[PDB]
Amino acid sequence: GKKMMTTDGNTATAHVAYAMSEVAAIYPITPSSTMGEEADDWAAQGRKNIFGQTLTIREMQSEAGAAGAVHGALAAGALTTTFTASQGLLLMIPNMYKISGELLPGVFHVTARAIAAHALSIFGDHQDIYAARQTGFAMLASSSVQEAHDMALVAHLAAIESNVPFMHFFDGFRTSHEIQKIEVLDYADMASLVNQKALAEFRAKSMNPEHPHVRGTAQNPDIYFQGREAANPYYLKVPGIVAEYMQ
Amino acid sequence: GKKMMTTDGNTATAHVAYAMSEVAAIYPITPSSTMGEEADDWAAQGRKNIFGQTLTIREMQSEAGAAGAVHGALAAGALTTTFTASQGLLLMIPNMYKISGELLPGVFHVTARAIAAHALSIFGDHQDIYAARQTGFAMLASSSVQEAHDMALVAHLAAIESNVPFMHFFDGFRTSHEIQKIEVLDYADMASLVNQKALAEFRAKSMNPEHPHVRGTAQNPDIYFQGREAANPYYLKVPGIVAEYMQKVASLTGRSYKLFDYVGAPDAERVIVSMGSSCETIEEVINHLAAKGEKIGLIKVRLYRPFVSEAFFAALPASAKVITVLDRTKEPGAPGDPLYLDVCSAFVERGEAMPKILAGRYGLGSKEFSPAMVKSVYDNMSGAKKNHFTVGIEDDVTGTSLPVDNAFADTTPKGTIQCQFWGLGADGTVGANKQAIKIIGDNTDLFAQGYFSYDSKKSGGITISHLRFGEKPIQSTYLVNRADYVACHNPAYVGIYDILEGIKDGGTFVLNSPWSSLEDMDKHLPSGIKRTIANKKLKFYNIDAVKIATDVGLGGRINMIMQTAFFKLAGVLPFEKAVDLLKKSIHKAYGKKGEKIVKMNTDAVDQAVTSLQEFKYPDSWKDAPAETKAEPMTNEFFKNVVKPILTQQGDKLPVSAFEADGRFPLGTSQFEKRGVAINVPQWVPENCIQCNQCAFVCPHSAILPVLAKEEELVGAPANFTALEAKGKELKGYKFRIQINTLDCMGCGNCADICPPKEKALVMQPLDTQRDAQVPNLEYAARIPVKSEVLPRDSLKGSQFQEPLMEFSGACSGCGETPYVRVITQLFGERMFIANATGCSSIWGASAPSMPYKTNRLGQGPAWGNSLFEDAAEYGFGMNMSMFARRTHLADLAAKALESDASGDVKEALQGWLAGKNDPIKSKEYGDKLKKLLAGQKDGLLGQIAAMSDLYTKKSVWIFGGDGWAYDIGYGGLDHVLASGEDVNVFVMDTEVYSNTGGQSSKATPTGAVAKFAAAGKRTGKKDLARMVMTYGYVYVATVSMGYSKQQFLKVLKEAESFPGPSLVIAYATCINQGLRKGMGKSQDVMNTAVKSGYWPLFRYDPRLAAQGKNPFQLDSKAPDGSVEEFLMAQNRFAVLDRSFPEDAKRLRAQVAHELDVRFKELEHMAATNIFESFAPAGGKADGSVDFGEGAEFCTRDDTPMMARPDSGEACDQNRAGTSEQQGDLSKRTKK
Amino acid sequence: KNPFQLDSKAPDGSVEEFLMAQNRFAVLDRSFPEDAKRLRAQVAHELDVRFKELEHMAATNIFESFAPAGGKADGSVDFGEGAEFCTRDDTPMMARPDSGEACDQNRAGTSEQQGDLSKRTKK
Amino acid sequence: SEAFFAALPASAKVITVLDRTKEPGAPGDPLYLDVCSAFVERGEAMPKILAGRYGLGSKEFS
Amino acid sequence: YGDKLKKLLAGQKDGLLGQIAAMSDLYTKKSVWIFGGDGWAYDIGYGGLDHVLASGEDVNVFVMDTEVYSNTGGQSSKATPTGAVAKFAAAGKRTGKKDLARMVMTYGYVYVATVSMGYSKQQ
Ligand SMILES: Cc1ncc(C[n+]2csc(CCOP(=O)(O)OP(=O)(O)O)c2C)c(N)n1
Ligand SMILES: Cc1ncc(C[n+]2csc(CCOP(=O)(O)OP(=O)(O)O)c2C)c(N)n1
Ligand code: SF4
Ligand code: SF4
Ligand code: SF4
Ligand SMILES: [Ca+2]
Ligand SMILES: [Cl-]
Ligand SMILES: [Cl-]
Ligand SMILES: [Mg+2]
Ligand SMILES: [Mg+2]
Repeated sequence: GKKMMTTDGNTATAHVAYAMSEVAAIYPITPSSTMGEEADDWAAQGRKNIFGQTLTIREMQSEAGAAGAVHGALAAGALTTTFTASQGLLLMIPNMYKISGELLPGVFHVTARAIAAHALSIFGDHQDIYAARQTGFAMLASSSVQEAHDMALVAHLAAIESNVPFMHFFDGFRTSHEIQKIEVLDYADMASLVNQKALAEFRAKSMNPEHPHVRGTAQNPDIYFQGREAANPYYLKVPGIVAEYMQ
Repeated sequence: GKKMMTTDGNTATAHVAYAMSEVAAIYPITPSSTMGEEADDWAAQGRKNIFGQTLTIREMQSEAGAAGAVHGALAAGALTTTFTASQGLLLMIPNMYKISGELLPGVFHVTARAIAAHALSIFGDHQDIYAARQTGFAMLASSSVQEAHDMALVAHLAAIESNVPFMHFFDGFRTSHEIQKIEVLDYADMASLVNQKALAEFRAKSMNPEHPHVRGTAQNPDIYFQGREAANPYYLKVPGIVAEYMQKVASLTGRSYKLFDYVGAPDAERVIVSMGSSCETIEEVINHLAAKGEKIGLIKVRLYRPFVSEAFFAALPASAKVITVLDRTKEPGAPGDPLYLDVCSAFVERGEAMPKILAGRYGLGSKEFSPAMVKSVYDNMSGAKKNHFTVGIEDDVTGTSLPVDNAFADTTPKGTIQCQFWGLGADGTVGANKQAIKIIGDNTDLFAQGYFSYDSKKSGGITISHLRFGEKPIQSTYLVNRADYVACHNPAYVGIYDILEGIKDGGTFVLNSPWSSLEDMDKHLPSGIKRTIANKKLKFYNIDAVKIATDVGLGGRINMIMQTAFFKLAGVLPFEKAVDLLKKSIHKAYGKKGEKIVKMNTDAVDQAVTSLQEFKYPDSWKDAPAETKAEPMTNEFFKNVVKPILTQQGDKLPVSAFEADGRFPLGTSQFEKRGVAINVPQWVPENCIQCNQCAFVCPHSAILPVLAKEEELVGAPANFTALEAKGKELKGYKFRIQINTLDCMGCGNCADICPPKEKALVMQPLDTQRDAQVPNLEYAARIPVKSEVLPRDSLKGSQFQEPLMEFSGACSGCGETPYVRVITQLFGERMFIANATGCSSIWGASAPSMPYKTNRLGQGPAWGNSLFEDAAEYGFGMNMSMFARRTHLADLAAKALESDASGDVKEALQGWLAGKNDPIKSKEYGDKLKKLLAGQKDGLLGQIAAMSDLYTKKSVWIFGGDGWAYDIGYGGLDHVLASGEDVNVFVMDTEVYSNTGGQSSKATPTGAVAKFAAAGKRTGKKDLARMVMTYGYVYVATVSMGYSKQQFLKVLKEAESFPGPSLVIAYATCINQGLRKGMGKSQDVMNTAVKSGYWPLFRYDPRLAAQGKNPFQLDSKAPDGSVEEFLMAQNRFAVLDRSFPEDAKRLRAQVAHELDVRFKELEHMAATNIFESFAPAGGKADGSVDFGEGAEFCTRDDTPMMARPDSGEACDQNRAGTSEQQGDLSKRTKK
Repeated sequence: KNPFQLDSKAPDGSVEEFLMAQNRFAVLDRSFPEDAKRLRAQVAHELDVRFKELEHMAATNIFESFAPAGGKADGSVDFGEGAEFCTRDDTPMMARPDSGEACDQNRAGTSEQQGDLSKRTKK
Repeated sequence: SEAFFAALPASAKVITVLDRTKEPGAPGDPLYLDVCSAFVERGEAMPKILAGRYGLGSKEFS
Repeated sequence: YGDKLKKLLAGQKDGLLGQIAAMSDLYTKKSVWIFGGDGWAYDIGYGGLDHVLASGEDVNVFVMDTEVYSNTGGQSSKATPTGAVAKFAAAGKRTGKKDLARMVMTYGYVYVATVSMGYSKQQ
């Protein structure tokens, strides 16, 4: 079903992120802090995600740490998400290359915020998200509180089916803190859109000593290039998948 | 003024960086490490910069720390520089925005290297520098060793005058490690080009309390945008500044450059736009093809940022009809790569002629970019005009690759001599080639080029040297493919590698082998080589280098002999002068000790010159009989992927041969069987006491204990000698220590510690053991491992378990691998491993060799390397997933208990729920559930059935070196241990950054010599163990296999079973430490490490505290006074004694003092009655509360940072005073 | 002399009031009294033990010396200089301008094992 | 690019690409560069393309 | 002496004395301070703080411990004590306060101290 509620971009997004994730490794940074805190509150109130479980949330020592933990959780077969922006997003860049390089369905929700240069600013612009455009993450933008809810859902669904990580972003403050009356979807409806076979395949290919594999090898000039191009088929399908889920 | 010099890109740019800098904040990372190390040597040697000062160099904990320090130094008015690459550069990005944002004249010298995505790569490409293109740094590229020097100078000069920081970059390895004879400027000349007025302004605007200012303010929407645009004028001027300095430097060097430079036909119709080393090869091809009438050209990009379209067009022929932009990177999903997008913008903004523009990708991770490939690119422009293509690979999955015709003719200038050398690691080939380059370059007018390809294998690895000499400049930035001279310094290569590939007709082929007679040669030399030598009329030379070396007294060392062969047969110099020059250098070099050493080498040359006679072969070789295929049985994957790669054919594997996510299967090292040991152990059953200590200690799992029953030895080979198994539980079994001679590395640790005075293990030549032991190992390998007879965690019993990490590429005698192998024998089947980058990730997972394997049930360590800095967090994430998913399983189990599931299922579910986090019980009941629910796909029972790989409690381990644990990953390690979660951290402390070249780490001890501690480290070893013990709830212990294997096993079980965080620090010997008597003494050194008191053993167990007992337990005894001999037995300490006896004495005494005080401290800890013994845990419940709920005063401020959905209620903001003060005021103003 | 000096005194027993006078502790007592009670008692235990440790540190006679700096000496030496066996591997990571010289790579056993084999073979 | 053009009116003669960022020294900001490449690859009509920067640090965009 | 040099070399613009004259803002020994909250010192900047202290150089670190990430909205840090309620510790933090002071004291060559204005301004 649908529900008419008045909230900001942060909460609209957290609403979806909570439902679609099993694990969340986080670190606070304005103006994305609200999402992680809302998530922690809901987990305490016993809110269940689409799997009927409360979200597993842990705070790290920094965003670099949060990104490493997100990478680990995904590698070990858990749907994972995080919330960040600006300086924090920059610290996640190294792991973003790894997350996309290993084709993991992670979803980063980012409140687009300025980068500290001649001065620091907690306000909105796309400096941070553009700084991560080469990481290999799909990037989906929402331009309103209502769109934040909708795109957040598309991002999770598309990440799961495509195996390509997604960065859903909306303007810091201008959208993250703007309050609007919008309609959200019940968690049951979100669950009905999940590609269950893709999800099961994600778990089957994950790290597990019962059926191990090696990831993160070191490669010489003889094969690195071919290995880097092997993921092309997946990126080629991303657009169609996003389009289909929007529908 | 100037001066010639043969060096590599790293050294060429460090030469400039040192002169132009006052401060350098650094961190090591391949392939830029050399720059920092050269700078440190020069500072110590007394080298001064342009200010007459020694460079102030400091090493940080990571590149993030280095960038921060660079920022601070610049802000404080000091000219600063740093050297980095790849992962390192990424960590500097945040500070780069600040450095450029504050208009500071910093200069970063970067060896462009690939970024770790599907896999890690230390090789060259532009993925890293493109990642920082939006930071605001000006970006200047050099395409050759000579250019690296010139551009480095321009960058420094331009940064100072423009106030915009620069990133000078050149290709990792392809330029950074390529050797060339070049010309460098004196420091005085560099100093004369500095803009003194700008420099003075830099000092005056810098941070200083006598004329302070505020920097790094926080700004609101009202002024931020304006502040960001205020630097526009500075960026508009940097291009002109760079152009002016290129001209000023040119007035001194004679080498001119422009922001964009064009080469080729002035009326070119097809043009390539490229950047970096590829430009040299492209220009070489253009000179060759243009001479044949082809209208082709190339635009070389020097200044990438800022990108000046005007300068780009100034270099573009108006006749160009097709242009292809080559990008050495890959940005998935982008409409095009960086350089291509910039060029496209130039044409759209110009709004005039619109040539056809194509985008091409090349050279990722140093992939070859040869003349043939360049030909493909030009041909594409006159043919199919494929866009967004790749070149250098066969993309049979998406078809984006251009076909490459390797029949393309050699394009090197006339007179160029090209040589290839196939050597075995440690045989001196590389060193000799480098000396040859120096000698020839210093005594002739010839340009010289050197490039070396190494092996991922650390010991007994193969090296291939590529050298070129010519009368014309050498622009061949690609491997030699058609050599005039080919030398094979290892006879073993003759049958496994295609050594004569591409050799020119009439070329010279020198071979090092004892096959002098024509019968022996025909016997060992393969038909393929015979035919090639015959058909190409090759001047074939064979020399028994080993025999000559031994005869002259050089103990069989062949380096001097093969050096003579090159100088006499290469054809680069007239024989007479060659031998003369060689001998002169033999006096230059060596000569150190008695004239004897000099004479031996002199005689070696003379004897060599005489023996170097053309081996005459029969014309019958024209068609020698091709042999068959004696290839043993192996995996489909090994024969189709790893073998081809191991035989240096990896480049021929198409994209379809790899997994999209980069994963590799476990156990591929099982079939390598390299056989590179010189000597291996021979078991002597008459003296064996069946203790299994030899198998326990092996760094490569080359010893297989065999416990078999009579019926199992029926078909056993005649020499499969077995003893009556000693022990009461082994009554009836036969025992045998089977040596795996082909996987053995010949270190000698096993034989060194074998208990009996009359050794049961004796080292013997590999050739005297292989014929008998190879079939024996195969037979033994088929005998079921008896893992149930003895306790899995007992010394002897652990070796009756399947080792799940074997035959890795670790050095012979490595001190890290024995520990890991044993850990897998205790928890292997259920462990996750988050491995930090370092030696353990290198011997652990260098493609295509995977040493980790599965047991007989297909279970094995799930291994992964994220980054160097995040190992703990990565592992913490794996633990989080398991917590979440197993909690989900438990939820379903509980639900199933309140359903109509059968009695048997409920019993098992109940049992599993009760033993959920118990390794034994979770498996016991999980296994019952796997049977009971087999085939179930419906409802609740179906979901539970699908989660079978979650039934048994898993063991999450985080493996890492001291560099990771004490330095770069310490912040994350600390947080993860502080979390209280169930993870196990195993630190292999080598007391230095081993894999990168032995740099000092905070784990390095006082007085130890290592890079950046070349006078002996002057700060003590960081006490990681004691710091972590301050938490009280983290299990902490130290181990040393050599001292006590029992204590080690005890620690492993205690640490792993602890229901919280565990940290185990192990003493790992390493070649960098320079063990005087050999790595085969590792166990003995580990033993002394503890006995001397240097490395005390102890355990800190929180569960003892929970039961009123002292958690700290000391496992070793007070120092026995042997520390002095312990230290002097290692070169890392001994070298200091030989070089600086005064300081060495004092430093070794300081060490003796440190361990004395530390042991006493540990003793007090073990006797204290002070420790926490409160509730283990419990609680949590359901619900939470906000910290501000019901507060009497405002709990949040009026800032946008604290604003939340529910904030905004009225509250007392503390502007009216205290509650009492307000009450009193109310009472006083009653009214 | 002992570097550690304690400037305050043993817990005076006012911690309970100290904690309850702050909402960050008091709010938990109102919402989860059971847990709050345990956690406040745990804090008191933690500080009791920590103060005792600090007292020990102040009474100890076990400690190292101290020297700000001094030495360095104009010069340096590579850790591999004069080593009996190779100190660097065959990897491109350890490759340096001056690397490449022959050395014993530990594939023939220890110094004594090698010397013994020579003796046992001679010929 | 195909989806971008599917949303572009054939009648468009002038196009302004607004980027909410600043990459010092770049020939243009990210979105502008992507759009330029789209037109270059199409090889057809080339309307005038303009680049504009706005909204840094929540600057009003009214 | 720096102040004497400022007077004696006033106007000096040429040669060696001119160079020394232009460096007067370097005459007096400066005091380098690093200011940060507990989140910085105990969490995100800890690895850096640890390394800088281990260096043995003359720097001064002053940590204002509010036992929470204050500016961002009161999130828990490793400096947050047992039982304190903060964001991500909404049921009372269940791990004790990290002992940064004792960890740094293990080096032996770093000066470490704790202060509390309300207890003693003199200390
Ligand atoms: C961010 C980053 N900086 C630097 C490096 C280079 N690097 C990789 S491993 C390593 C040293 C590892 O030392 P250690 O942790 O002691 O392990 P060892 O090789 O001694 O076993 C260095 C400097 C990197 N990969 N990533
Ligand atoms: C890389 C990065 N991550 C997160 C932030 C957001 N942030 C800025 S300050 C801060 C907390 C400050 O806490 P503390 O150090 O205790 O100081 P206090 O405000 O309490 O005095 C956080 C989470 C940031 N600016 N940069
Ligand atoms: S010599 Fe070394 S590698 Fe060989 S079996 Fe013995 S311990 Fe293992
Ligand atoms: S170490 Fe020696 S005595 Fe012990 S099992 Fe091995 S060969 Fe036998
Ligand atoms: S730790 Fe040392 S001995 Fe082991 S592989 Fe690394 S460099 Fe070699
Ligand atoms: Ca544990
Ligand atoms: Cl913030
Ligand atoms: Cl490296
Ligand atoms: Mg190490
Ligand atoms: Mg604080």
